[PDB]
Amino acid sequence: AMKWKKSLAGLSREEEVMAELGLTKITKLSSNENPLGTSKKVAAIQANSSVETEIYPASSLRKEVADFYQLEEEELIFTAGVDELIELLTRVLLDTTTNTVMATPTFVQYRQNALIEGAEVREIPLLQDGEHDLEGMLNAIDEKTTIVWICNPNNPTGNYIELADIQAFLDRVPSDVLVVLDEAYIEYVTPQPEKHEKLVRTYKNLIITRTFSKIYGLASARVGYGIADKEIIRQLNIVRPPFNTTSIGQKLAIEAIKDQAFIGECRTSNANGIKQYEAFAKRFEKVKLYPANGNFVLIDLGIEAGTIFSYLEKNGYITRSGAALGFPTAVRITIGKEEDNSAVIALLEKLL
Amino acid sequence: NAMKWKKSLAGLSSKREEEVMAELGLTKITKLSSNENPLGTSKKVAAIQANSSVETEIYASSLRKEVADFYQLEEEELIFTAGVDELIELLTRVLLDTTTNTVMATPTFVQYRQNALIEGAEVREIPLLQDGEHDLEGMLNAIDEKTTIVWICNPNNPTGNYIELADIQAFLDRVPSDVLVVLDEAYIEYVTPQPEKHEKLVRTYKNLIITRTFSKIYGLASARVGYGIADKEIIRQLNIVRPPFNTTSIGQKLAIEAIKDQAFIGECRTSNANGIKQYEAFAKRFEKVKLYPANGNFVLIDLGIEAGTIFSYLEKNGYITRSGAALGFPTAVRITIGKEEDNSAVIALLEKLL
Repeated sequence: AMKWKKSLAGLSREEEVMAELGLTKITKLSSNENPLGTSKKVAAIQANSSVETEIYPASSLRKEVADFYQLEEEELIFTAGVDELIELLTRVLLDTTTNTVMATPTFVQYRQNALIEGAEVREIPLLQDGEHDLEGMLNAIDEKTTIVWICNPNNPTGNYIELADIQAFLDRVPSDVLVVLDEAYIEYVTPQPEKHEKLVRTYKNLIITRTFSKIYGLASARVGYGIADKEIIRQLNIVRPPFNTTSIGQKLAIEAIKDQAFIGECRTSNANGIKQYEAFAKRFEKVKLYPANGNFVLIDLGIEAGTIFSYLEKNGYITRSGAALGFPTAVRITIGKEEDNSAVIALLEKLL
Repeated sequence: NAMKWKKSLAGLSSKREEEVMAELGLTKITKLSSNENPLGTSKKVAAIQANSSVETEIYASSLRKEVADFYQLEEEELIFTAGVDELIELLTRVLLDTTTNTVMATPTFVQYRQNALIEGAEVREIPLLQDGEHDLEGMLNAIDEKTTIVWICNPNNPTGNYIELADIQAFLDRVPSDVLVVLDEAYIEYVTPQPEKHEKLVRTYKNLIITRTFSKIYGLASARVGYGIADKEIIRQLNIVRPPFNTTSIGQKLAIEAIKDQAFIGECRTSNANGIKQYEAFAKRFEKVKLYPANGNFVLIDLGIEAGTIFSYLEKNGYITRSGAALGFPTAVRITIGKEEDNSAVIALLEKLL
């Protein structure tokens, strides 16, 4: 009987399944947390801390991160995961009288938060190869458009848009429209893009979002951050919640950005995992492998997503079903260690 | 040229231990500003923490069973949230926008108003009574066809006033069954005499959600865990909109244990009640002082001196408090009830200003 927003209609455990199947080792490959874990140096901090001194308070982390990207601390905002930043963005800019532009299928959290704020969502279907249709998205932009979202690399497809095409897009976008460049996966791209944190100085309507929850392997403690010019950061500050991270989460992230050697080796093992899946798609014509540039692959088998999900799961691999992702006959599989990529590929092959 | 920020943001406003204590040079400092249990956590909760490394997963079955059982509720009448603050934000996001209004007392917990403004709602803020009580009647008068939420903080932050259950009910009887009433009971475990159980009122008043936390009496500082109690319809709806982030594996473990440990709750409640008695002995001696009827674990003391001065005076003498300037009382401090000797030290300092 309550008077809930009408825009609301439009949105609508590991040990569990394992004891239900009589399986020993079950391998989880459904979330894109780094399967290799963290640095040894970051691991030593975790093992060194008791959740008995833990609290929600950092100059340390602001400074460390600003020094890493050669930026001003004034250009950073920290948040308890990038999901939280997405929430904040929508609360400050979206409403009944506004619209927002994004791709489908992309990360569900944009449309979810946009719909909760009562915004009109204009969703531009990917190109057939899985790319953002940057052209259609520019055409959708309006005087009522307040936010354009670019997921780069894309989740769930993996596609990556080169900087030159990001810059071309930003030139044409009106300067009073915020463009959120979601770079949750950027550390996985090979070869690595050139430094473009500074882009935010050129385009005063740009925010880049990044997280410690993927490659850094700290989805545990939840640290995400936004890079944007001062004016944007200051506005975002006014509206953040009473607490974010624990002082330990912050301690862990300081060490994470320092251990680039771990990120190097991860970036390379991941690219090898991806090569594994490519050999597989090249063997089987009827399979559709989207272009992978993060730490997951999206594979359309022409088999119902739920069936693929159960089959892999009943053989001891949890993956992310495509029916949740906008792909009724695909699954998204996180790239893990080589010996696990191999076993999933062997299982898929029997289907084909 | 700026981004197209919503206009409702204009009317929005805007760690201590180690930095402040060195940025002064005191031996130690005592924090009596945040209302988290200064006596800490139960010893069993403690033992779990001390035997648990910082390795921790995000994502509630054992917890909702354990809490549903402790209150004799159905599990589907509960929603769990990363602190009561998230629930407050959740509520405002499902029910408030530019075309709505919400009613609340003033001064009350600042987050009700904050989140209302962001969502763009009109906030009809009803002044507290002289005694610090909610002007319940004034709040009935302020309800409209466009009102979607009424907020009731009980016991109130920052005044401490408690509204008796039979009064709650008499108000809820008048409220349109169309308007969500949020009864914020973050401090309810400090009230003596302890109130009748009233969790099951949500079965009578289908427009009622009650909100509680593990952040005050339960002392959970590691974990941030809040929950609401409402009828299944309200929960079902709130479930749709909840963030993917919720709370740690260990946070949930810790709360399962915290709620089973009711001996600690009993000792704290009586120890807290003794602390309040001390402040009452103090107000009785000084007719100049205005002490509010405290039923949570803090006192609001109006000394007729600027909030900022009281705050400095206490801080520089080892005691961090909450300035009434942040809380709507330019001439008070809100002081958390701690150990007996800490309460004594604070009363003695205040007396020298008097």
